[PDB]
Formats: sequence, structure tokens, C-alpha cells
Amino acid sequence: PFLLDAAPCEPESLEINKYFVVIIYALVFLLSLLGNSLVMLVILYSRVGRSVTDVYLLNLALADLLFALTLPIWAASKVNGWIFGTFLCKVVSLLKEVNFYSGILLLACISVDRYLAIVHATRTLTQKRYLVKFICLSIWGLSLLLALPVLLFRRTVYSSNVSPACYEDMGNNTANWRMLLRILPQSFGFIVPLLIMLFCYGFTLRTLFKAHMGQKHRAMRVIFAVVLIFLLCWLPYNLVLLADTLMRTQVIQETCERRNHIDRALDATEILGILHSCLNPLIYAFIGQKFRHGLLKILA
Amino acid sequence: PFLLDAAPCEPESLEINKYFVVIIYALVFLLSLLGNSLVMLVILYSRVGRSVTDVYLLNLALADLLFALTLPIWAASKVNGWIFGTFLCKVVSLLKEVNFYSGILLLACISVDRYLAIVHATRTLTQKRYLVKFICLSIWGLSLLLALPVLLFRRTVYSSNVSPACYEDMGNNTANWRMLLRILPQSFGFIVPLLIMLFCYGFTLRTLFKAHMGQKHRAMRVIFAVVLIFLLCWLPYNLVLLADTLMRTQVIQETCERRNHIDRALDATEILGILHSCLNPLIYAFIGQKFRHGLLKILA
Amino acid sequence: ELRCVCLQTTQGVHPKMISNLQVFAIGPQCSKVEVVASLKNGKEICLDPEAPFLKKVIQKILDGG
Amino acid sequence: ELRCVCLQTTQGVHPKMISNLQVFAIGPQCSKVEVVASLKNGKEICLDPEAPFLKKVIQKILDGG
Repeated sequence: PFLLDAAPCEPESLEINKYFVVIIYALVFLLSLLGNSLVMLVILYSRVGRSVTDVYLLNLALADLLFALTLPIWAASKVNGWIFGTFLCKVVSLLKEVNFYSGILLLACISVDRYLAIVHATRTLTQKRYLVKFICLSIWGLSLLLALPVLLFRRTVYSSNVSPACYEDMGNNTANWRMLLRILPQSFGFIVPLLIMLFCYGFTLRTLFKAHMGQKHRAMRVIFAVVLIFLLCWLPYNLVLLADTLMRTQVIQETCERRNHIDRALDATEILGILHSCLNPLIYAFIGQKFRHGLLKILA
Repeated sequence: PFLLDAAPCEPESLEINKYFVVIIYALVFLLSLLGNSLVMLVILYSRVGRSVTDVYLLNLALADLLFALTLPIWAASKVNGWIFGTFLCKVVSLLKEVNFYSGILLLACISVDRYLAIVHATRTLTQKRYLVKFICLSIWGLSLLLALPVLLFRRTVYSSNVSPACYEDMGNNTANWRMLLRILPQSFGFIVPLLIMLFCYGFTLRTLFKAHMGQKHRAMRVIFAVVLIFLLCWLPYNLVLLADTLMRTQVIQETCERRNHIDRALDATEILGILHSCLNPLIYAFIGQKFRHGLLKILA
Repeated sequence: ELRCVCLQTTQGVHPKMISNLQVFAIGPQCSKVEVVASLKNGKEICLDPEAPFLKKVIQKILDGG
Repeated sequence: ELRCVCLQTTQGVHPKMISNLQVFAIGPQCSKVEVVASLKNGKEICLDPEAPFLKKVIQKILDGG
């Protein structure tokens, strides 16, 4: 009859995706741990040539290492749900979100440092890039401030259709509050850093196209690679999140097929974004001759 | 707290038992089909020596063959539940129950025939064993009459904890009506036939111990084997059924562990009883020289 | 992500066909109460929480005898 | 074999801890109505169908706003 129009939309999940997700998460854990540990070792073994970039890379590697350290519990939760308790849900979510925000903001600050060092090299503004310590401390504090909502408003949620989750419980109107809270990661995590990076790197490229240095081309390639990597890693997740927000807000018509598609896309894009902890050491640090030479020396 | 005393008893099932059950059911299907077809072929190929025992074995083999033919759908239902519809549930249950009752009653009638042929061999009562046709027809009619409740009061039942079933729907008080209906299989299916068989075979053995025939011992062994096979096949299922009835009637205290144990025992004893369609041709027919000689001749 | 279980709702169903009524209260999953009716046919429907029909249905089901 | 889902029953539970109420009506499964309450803790309880508590709980849950 016509009652088929009104029917529950059964949530769908598969075990093959579970197995694949576990494999990917474990591989990422191992790779990120290795890379971050190597970077920290190289930077800290010798105090000679401790420059601003070294400090920024140190903080970034620390953040990525903590993110990787938190990953495995997230993988187990994706496997069978949150059986580990409320306290661990709070702590792990706090640590993960803090490190994610810190990594993004440190990438933006690195872009700013490069802009100041190249475009304003001959000016007096480049003397303001010796404040790495205070800037990084402020970035960490701001990341901590922006992740309080996760610690305060998260707990274990037990449903019938689906396994338990480390979700948010803000009250009766939890859905809309969660939608609003989602604005912070998409503003202080995607848009602001992306705009800053684009501005700084574009002016940097404009200066570098006008110069006669032999090694300009490789710098252009590296900057383009960094921007493209950031986009590939983060844009899909935010686009899917925006689509979900619109679908909940009825701007886009809601249907079960769209729900399943968006859930799968969220899982895939979270997996894709998680790759930022493994590629940052290669893109930002290991592509420099100084780091490679230091590593080879340390292996002695 | 103390609320743990009041908690739902989660029904439990395992896929290993599913796989084992399917294998057993298929093997039994094949064996029963083969044996019954061979018996029917041997009996019907030659009309020479068409005796009473031949007629009884013919009807018995027909019943067992129909039971085996119905088995596979029952196995699939045990696998994933009744997805085949209400009509098939009714028809298959009717056929299965009819054939089960007919097989039991034919075993009892065979025992009666042997008692009449041996103990009352020299008397005038043995001339009443030439009524095989009417007796078998009455047995089939009675089996049909006793299985009407299954056809009338069965349908598909959809639950939440468990998959669909080909259960009974007699109304609001369905449980107690089902309990009462269970009396028929345990009275006209176990007790009455068992008592008749024991009486007849005991007096037969008493006569055979007093005689000087050389082949008395093998007859004693065959009779004991028949009785033991019947007991092993049917007694456990009825004992488990009685235990379930008592547990529902609160004579035995009810607990989740007992429920799970009884469900597993029901499954196992149904499997064990289903073996009567494969062993009857060996016990009753193939152990006779005449049948083996006829089979060897037919293979020509 | 947790989501509501009932996208569209129905107000008309014969009580005699109802076997289960599952009520989800307001919480993280959804912002509105939602009642799911599982019928003897094996299908599922989402009833209107605010309709008069639900209350009468529940009262009847709890007073079978 | 189908069996009842609630062997023993409880009459006292704080409404604020209840997340789901599943009502099984009289049928082949059981001869008595049975209401199962799933709490936020992740546990399950079997309430008394005939107690006054159930009706008030249901009315509250359907009138959250």
C-alpha cells in the first residue's frame, strides 16, 4: 500500500569496511609514529642550527604523534563501539581535537613565517618572526580552549539500531547545538587557515617568479604540493559535513539513500584526513637537505 | 543494584550449529531418499511373494520418503527462518506431521502382525492379519485427522529478538492451547505405540525362548535392536518436551539458563529423531534375506 | 553519526495489526519523540507521536484482558 | 520455540533514566503484555504492565516539550 512511504530508514554497516578501516588505521599509526619520532630525534639530538622552522616542526610533530597515539582506540570504537567508558571518551576526544586544531594552526603559522621571510626579507617586519615560542604557546592554548566543549558535553550513548558511541549530550536540543559547534572546526580549522595559506603562498610565488634564483622552481613545486595536499586531505571532509548540515536543515531533501551515502563519505573522508599525520614529516621537514643530512649523521 | 534480578533473558543462537544442522539434514535427506527408493523398487518390481510385511514396508517407506522430501525446507527455515510464506508453512507442516504419525503407527502395526504370526500362529486369530490394506488405510486416515490442527492453526510469526517462524496462532491464549495440543504426539506418537510394541515383542520373546529353532537368537537380537533404536530416537525428544511443558507450567523453576539448555536439547533431539527415516529400511527390511536377494536380482 | 529513525509519519493503522510499539524519547539521536509500530506482516511504520490515535492504541494494548 | 521475554518484573525506576519503551502485546510469544525499558546506562529492565507507573511514564515521554 501507500504505507511504504512511511518507513524507518535502517542504518547500514558492513564488516568488510570494518576490517579495511582497522588495517588502514594501524598502518597510519605505525607510519606517523615512526616519522614523528624520527623528526623529533633529528631536531633534538643536536642543538646546533636551532631555527624557527625547527621549533614549528617540533610542535607539529608532537601534535601528530599524540593524534596517532589516540588513533587505535578510535579504530576499536569503529570496530565494536565505545565499550571503554565515559572517562576515556572524554579524554581521548579532547586530546584528538586539540592536536588536530594545533596541527592546522601550526601549518598556518609556518606559512606566515615563510611569507615574512621571503616577501618581507629586506624590510623590518621579518624581525617579528623570532617570537616562535610565544606564538606556539598561544596556539596550544587556543587549541585547548576550542576543545573544551568536547570534554564537557561528551559521554557514552547507547542506541538500539546501532552500537554505543562517544557522542555529545548537550540536552533536549542536542542536534542543533552540535550543528552550531560544528562551525568552529570549519572556521578555525578549514577556512581561516586555508585563506591565510593561500594569501601567503600566492604572494610568495609572485615574488619567486620575479627572481633569478636557480632553485626557484623546486620551491614553487613544494608550495603547490603543500597546498594540494592540504586541500586533498581536508576539503572533502568539510564538504561532506556541510552536506550533512544542509540535509539536517532541510535545505537538501532528506532520504535514506542520501543518509547512507553521507555516512560512508564521512567515514572515508575521516580516513583520508587522518593521513595528515603521516605526510607532514615528508612534506615539511624531510624534503629539506638539512634534515636529511642531520638524519644521516645521527645514524652514525 | 538489585534490578539485575529483573532483566530480559536474551535468546541465544550460533552459526556453527546452523552449519552443522544443515550438513546433517542434507546427509539425512540423501540417505533416506536412497533407502526408501530402493525399498520401493525392490518391493514393486516383482509381484511374486507380495506378503503383508511387504505392504507395511511399502507404506512405511512412502511415509519416510515424504518426510525426507519435506526436510530441506525445514533446514532452510532453521538457517534463516520462514521466508517462504504462510501457505508453504501450512502444507509442509501438515505433510511432515502426517508422515511422522503414519510411520509410528505403522511400526506399531508391524509389531502387532509379528505378535499374531508367532504367538498365535497355531490359533485362529492369525487369519486376522490379512487385513493389511484396510488397516493401513485407516492408519493414514487417522494420521490425516490428527494433523488438521497444524494446517488450521499455523502461520508466519514475526518477532523482534528472533527470526520469523512457522508457529501456531490459536488466539490470545495460544501458549496453553499449544501445550494441550502437544498431548497428541506424546500419546498417539510415543506412549501408545511404545506400550503396544513392548507388550507384543515381550510375549514374542517369551515364546521364542521356549522354542528349539536354531535361528531364535538372531530374532531376539533384531527385536531388541528395533526397540532400542525406537527408544534412542524418540524418548529424548519427548523427555525434553515434557521438561519444557513443566517449566512453562511452573512445576520446575524457570530461568534463562534452563531456557537455553532446553532449546538446544530440542534442536539436538529433533535432529536425532529425524534419523528414523534413514534407519528403518536397514532395521525392518534390509536385514531380511528375501529383500537382499531381490535387490541383487534386480541389479541384473 | 546518530540520526532520527522516522523521516515521514503516518496517522492511520488498524490496531489489530500492531504487534510492537517502540518509543524513542527525546535525546541525542533525535530532537522529537518517535514511535515505531511493528506489525504482524513483518513491516514497520512510524506513527505520529502527537496524534490522538497513539494514546488509544497504547491503552488498548495494555488492557488486552 | 517462542518464549516470554520477561521472567520477573520491576515496578520502580526513575523516569529520567529511561530511553526506550518496547511494548509486546498479547500473542503467540507470550500470554501477557510485557514492557521492556532500555535505560541510558545500556541495561534493560522489565516493567509491570498493570502498575500505575507505566502510564505516567508513557505520558511524560510523549510530552517532553
